[PDB]
This record gives sequence, structure tokens and C-alpha cells, in this order.
Amino acid sequence: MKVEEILEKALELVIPDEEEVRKGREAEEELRRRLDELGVEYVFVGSYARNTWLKGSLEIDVFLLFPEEFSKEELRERGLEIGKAVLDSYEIRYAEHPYVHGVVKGVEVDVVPCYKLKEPKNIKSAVDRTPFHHKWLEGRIKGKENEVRLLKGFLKANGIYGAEYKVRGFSGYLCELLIVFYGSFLETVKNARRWTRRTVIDVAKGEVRKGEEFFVVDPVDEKRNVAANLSLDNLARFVHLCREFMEAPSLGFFKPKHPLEIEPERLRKIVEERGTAVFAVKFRKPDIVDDNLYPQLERASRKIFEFLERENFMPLRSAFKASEEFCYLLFECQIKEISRVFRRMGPQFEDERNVKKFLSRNRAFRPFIENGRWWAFEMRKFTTPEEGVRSYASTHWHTLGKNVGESIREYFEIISGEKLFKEPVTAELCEMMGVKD
RNA sequence: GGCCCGGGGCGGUUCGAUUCCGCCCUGGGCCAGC
Repeated sequence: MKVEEILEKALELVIPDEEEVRKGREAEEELRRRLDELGVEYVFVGSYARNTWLKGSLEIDVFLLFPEEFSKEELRERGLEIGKAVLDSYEIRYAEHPYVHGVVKGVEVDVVPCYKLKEPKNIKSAVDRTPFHHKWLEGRIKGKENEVRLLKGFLKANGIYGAEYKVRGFSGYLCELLIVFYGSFLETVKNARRWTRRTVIDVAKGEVRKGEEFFVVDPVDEKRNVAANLSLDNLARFVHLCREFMEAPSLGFFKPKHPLEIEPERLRKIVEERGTAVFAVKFRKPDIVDDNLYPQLERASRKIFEFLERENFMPLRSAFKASEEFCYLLFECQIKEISRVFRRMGPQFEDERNVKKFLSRNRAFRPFIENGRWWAFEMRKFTTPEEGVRSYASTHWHTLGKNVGESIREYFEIISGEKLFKEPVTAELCEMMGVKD
């Protein structure tokens, strides 16, 4: 029930078992031969090449080295030809440039084209930098592979493992740099508790300093921040997570939490107890990749949240969920209904010119003075949050992300009441309201 | 696609807008993809 005790039990959940390892080995061997028969110049990279992959995430990464002088077109075409001839099954994928994904003797494989270069400068795509990251990591991580797995298991279990937009957490590469720096999972965790939003971790200089933002400098390029996409709040959840684990080590820190679903009836009662306005904007999920979609759901959610606050509906928090089918932007406000009348600030009494224009507007109520300036009573076009967002979304669809906005323009609706509790959003709502138990 | 910085045009709203809500062109930086 002590740190060392728990970590020994944790390796069991993070380290791949013999069969998963053997399987991976037989795929590597078979893949090596198929490539050598074609006399292809390649290099194995990633967590599989450095035996640092988390149990259950076996995936082999093969990068095809190409002469610096080739056109990007050659790399894709020849790269496609090679992946095609060497994979049991294939499928083109797309990052900054297209590549090939597939299977070999049961395991997931990525056949990626890149330039074989000496010295990081002259890098044309992120994929060119990968081989360099690999060379730097291969000699320094050796011997600490399980410290990397324990760290990965910890972040994954707690929903902040990857660096893609759906997570905004800690990439694999970042985890290995963290181990090379701190020496182990426990040391990483012990020190992370002292991290601030101004921390700068420079692996190459073996230094830690104060910067303007959380910055983990890439050993292979000092101008690159490896944790660039680690969100501020995620950085915060990690720090607090380390403080907790060191205070009461548990195996539950490496185990994914059960969705702990709640019956909608109880949900309704809680929204009743809160006396707030809870609603969602439902529309169709545009057919695009998570990496383009989630940042859009974030913008759309934010723009609307801001509309709600300047409109005085006192928004508490927002959320959002995607599905195969639709997208939901969730909201909770403190004001279910606001009066129709509100007060507008006018000019100071001395301003005769502007006071006159301020009174020229025929209004239903006749303005008044207070503290030296005129004020007017005006009437709102809407008096409820839902009613406000129907207006906002209908006319400001274009500011909600290129795709999400285009979809909301062609269709959207606002759900509330029971009708909401029946949509695939009860989990997001529970996280958004702090529902506990 | 999203984020940061900067140019040139507009619409709306307001007593009053560079200053709030937004739309066109447009220069550079960065992020995810592995």
C-alpha cells in the first residue's frame, strides 16, 4: 500500500505480456524481410522501436528514408508503392502529407515517407524530424522503458495521455523526454508537483527555468515546444494528480474510470435542485477528422458562451460531445428568464449635443438621470438563454468554425427539459455540473 | 481546420466605435496528424 508497492503492481497494467511482445516481434521480423527483399532504405521508429509502448497499444512505425533531393510527390508515390507491396492490408492515411497504414501478421503498421537528412535544419515536414527524435532517444531511454510505460499508463488512465486535439495532453515523445530528465516515473511525479504555468524544462541543457509559458524544449530543436498542445487546464490536472498520488498512492490511478452512468431521472432532479437552465445545441457532425472537428467544437462552444455572458444570462460552464451522428454543445446558465427591460447608459448631462441625440430615439419608457448621466430603458428581443442562442446561432453560424458553422447553418435545434436527458450527453453534463458519487 | 501577431476595405449596433457584434480581401508566426 506504499508507492514502491503500487508501482510494482502497476507495471502489470502497463507492460506488454509475452504473447503481445512475441506477436510484435514476429511482425517486425516479417516486415524486415519484405522490405529487404525490395532493398528499401528504412528505419524503425516510435515506441515499438524503443520498447516503450503501453500494453495494448502495439503499433509498428517504419519510416522510409528518401534522398533530400526528391520531390514531395516522389515520396508519396514511391511510398505508396512500397507500403502497398509490403502490407497484408493497406489504407492511405493523411497527416501533413499522405502515408500508408496497414497490417502485418496481425499488427498495426504505419509506412511513412520522409527525407533522409543530416542535421535538423532543412526539415520540410514534421515527419522529417521524427528520425532525429528517435536517434536522440534510443541511447538515452534504454533501461528506463517501464518508467515511460508507467507514466503513459498514468496519463492515459486519467484522460490526458495523447497530444491530439481531442485530448490536448502529453504526447508519447514528451513522456520519454520527461523520463530522460527526471530518471523515472516517481521522480517525474515528485517534481511535477512543483510545476507552474511558467515552468520551462530544457532537456538538452539539463535545466529548469521560468518562462512565459509551460515550455519543454525539444532537444532536436530548441525553438520547438514539445508540450505546445498541452492545455493549461490539463497541465493543472496533472500537477494536482501528482500531489494526490504522492499523498495516497493507489492502483486506481492507473485504472480507467468506469463511465459511472446515471439514470436520467436523477439527472433531472439535480438540474431541479440547481434551478439552472440546462440546454444543448444539437446539429449534424460534419464529416471531418477529429483534429479539425474538436477545435471547431471548442470555438463554437466558446463564442456562444461569450454571447451568453454579455447577454447577462450568467453562464456557468459549457461542454460538448461528438458522435457518429450529431454534435452537442452543452450549456448551464444561472438565468432561466430575465426581464424584457434593461438599462442603457447615455451621455453625461453636460453633453448637450449627445444628450439631445440620446433623447431623439423614441422609446416606450422615457429616460432618466442618475449620478450625472442619462440612462434609458430598452427592450430585449429575447428573455431566455435558449431563446437567445436560437437567435445567435441562426445569424452567427459563420463564426462557429468553418465546418461546424456550415452544419449549424443547414440545421440545428436546441434541446432542454427531459428531451435532453435522453440524448447521448448525460456523462458530459455530469462532468460539467460536478455531479459526484 | 484551430490558435497568436499585423495590414486594406466594409455591414450592424450605439449619444458616441480604432474601442462592442460581425463580414470580405490580405502579410507572417504556430499547433494536431506520426
